[PDB]
Amino acid sequence: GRALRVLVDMDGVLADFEGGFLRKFRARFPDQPFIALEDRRGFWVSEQYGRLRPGLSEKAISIWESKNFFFELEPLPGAVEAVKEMASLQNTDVFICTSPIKMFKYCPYEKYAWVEKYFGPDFLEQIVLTRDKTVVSADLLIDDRPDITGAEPTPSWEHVLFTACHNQHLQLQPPRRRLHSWADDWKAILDSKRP
Ligand SMILES: O=c1ccn([C@@H]2CCC[C@H]2OCP(=O)(O)O)c(=O)[nH]1
Ligand SMILES: [Mg+2]
Repeated sequence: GRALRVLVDMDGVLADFEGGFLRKFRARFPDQPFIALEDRRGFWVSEQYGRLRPGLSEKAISIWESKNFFFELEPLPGAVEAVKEMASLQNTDVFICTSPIKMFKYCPYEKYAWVEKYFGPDFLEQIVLTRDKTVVSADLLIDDRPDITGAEPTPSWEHVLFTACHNQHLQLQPPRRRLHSWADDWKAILDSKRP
């Protein structure tokens, strides 16, 4: 029968972008104020830093534009083990669906390298790098960004919101749902979309 197709985001879902950012920001800019993860609000880190002090948006951006930022992100707890299990399930196809930053010198390369490191060379064929996730067809999209838009007004996937510091207080419109962490019951979410 037909395979269930699941798209899994990278930053904020597999890879700890928020924690990696804060640690490197504090190391490079010890002089400057920062935003603790419990105080993060709004998807874009740079926009919140940009309200906090003039110049700080540009300093924030410079952290993720730096060589080795993406490569050195730690996996979120349980993320690698869950996605490996998910990809092994019968009648289930898993793709990693992630976006590059605007400055493209390191980020695409390092994202491939990161997937090779944690999932192996054979998983590289499961990567989709795109700024528009709405044009990728699937049953499910697991992603930390609350509002996902693009060229396709009616995407085929159901978006399941993955909890992150910046979204944890958001009330969503029914019938939208969440995956709270990789410890939460992702298999039930997948099962709800099967034939
Ligand atoms: O504040 C930020 C800035 C950038 N990012 C992601 C890192 C790579 C590109 C950007 O992708 C956001 P996506 O299109 O929602 O996957 C974030 O996840 N948060
Ligand atoms: Mg994300």
